[PDB]
Amino acid sequence: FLWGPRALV
Amino acid sequence: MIQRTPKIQVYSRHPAENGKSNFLNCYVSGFHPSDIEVDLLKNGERIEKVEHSDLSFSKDWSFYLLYYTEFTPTEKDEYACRVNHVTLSQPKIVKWDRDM
Amino acid sequence: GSHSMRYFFTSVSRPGRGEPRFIAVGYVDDTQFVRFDSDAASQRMEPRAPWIEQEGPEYWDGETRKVKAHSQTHRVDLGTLRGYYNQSEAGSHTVQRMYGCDVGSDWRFLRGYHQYAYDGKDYIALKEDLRSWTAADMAAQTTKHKWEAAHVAEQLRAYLEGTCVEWLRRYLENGKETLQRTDAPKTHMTHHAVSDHEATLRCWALSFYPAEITLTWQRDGEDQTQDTELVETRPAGDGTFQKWAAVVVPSGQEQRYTCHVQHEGLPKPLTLRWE
Repeated sequence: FLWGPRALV
Repeated sequence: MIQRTPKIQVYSRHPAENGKSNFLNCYVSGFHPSDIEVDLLKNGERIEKVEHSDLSFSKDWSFYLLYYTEFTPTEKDEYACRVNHVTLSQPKIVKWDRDM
Repeated sequence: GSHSMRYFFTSVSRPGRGEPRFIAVGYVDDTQFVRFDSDAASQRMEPRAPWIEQEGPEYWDGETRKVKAHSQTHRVDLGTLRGYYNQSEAGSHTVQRMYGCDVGSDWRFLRGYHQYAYDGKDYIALKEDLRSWTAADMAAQTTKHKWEAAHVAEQLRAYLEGTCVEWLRRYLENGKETLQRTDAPKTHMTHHAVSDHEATLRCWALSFYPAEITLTWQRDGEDQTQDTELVETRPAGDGTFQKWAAVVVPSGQEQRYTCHVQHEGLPKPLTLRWE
């Protein structure tokens, strides 16, 4: 089950 | 960029036994970048239907892939693995030794 | 009886040849259960283990949506990173991401990870306390400060200690006929004369799972790592792994050497000696 939120570098 | 040469191992899934079906594996690991060319050879000729695992990598970020194909070893049929990578000036050929 | 769930993501730019190649794979211990290849025809998270096929349509649409979003995020990252490093758009670059959780024998949270690398080197990584970040170079500082501002660590900590653990637990339960096994290696030793005064002793470990294992040679109980040819643990292709260790010894002195095998599936470590 993947981590949802997106975190841009 | 940081580059790494692939480690190469050519072996069979199960212990070799002429006449019985098996799987010939070529495991390449510890390389970087990911672009790599791998061929399983039969008496020098590129083998037809060869499958491979999905690209993954180890703790040090280096990639590893498993190329394989079902086969029936014989007493006089020679197999090997031909690998080419940016770190290799020429494709590296590794012969299958049933005792390794 | 330790276990883990881990996701590995790779994005490689292909200048002048379209969007970056994006490959993602999910694992429980050493068993892959899902995959996505931006270059494949399905364009969906695909199952790779029997027990995951149990998941319904909602699961697959959800995972697909998220894996695709991960893809987009890394596409953007690649361009951002070139700027950070003042690089041209001419070369190919790689972005890799790895994150997951480990649970103990009781299946309770043990630890969490979330690492990021650029062109094969550490870029940024979440510290073990799941509260702070370790950024290698100056360029990674910007990401560190941005992520701190947005509470990325807090978001990840909630996932790693909670969501990751519960789903890992669910998977271990749904795959209880294979996933929980600890197959000890089948071992044996070969002997081959190298010459009239030296022989090779090879110690084999086959059909084991998980891949983690230790094979060492000792002489009179002394570690002989430096004299050993130890190959990297290899996948047999059937869900088990293989490995071997070899040492060349003076003919007639074989009895002084012992091969030691340590593995989670073994109730007691093995000590083999040529006979």
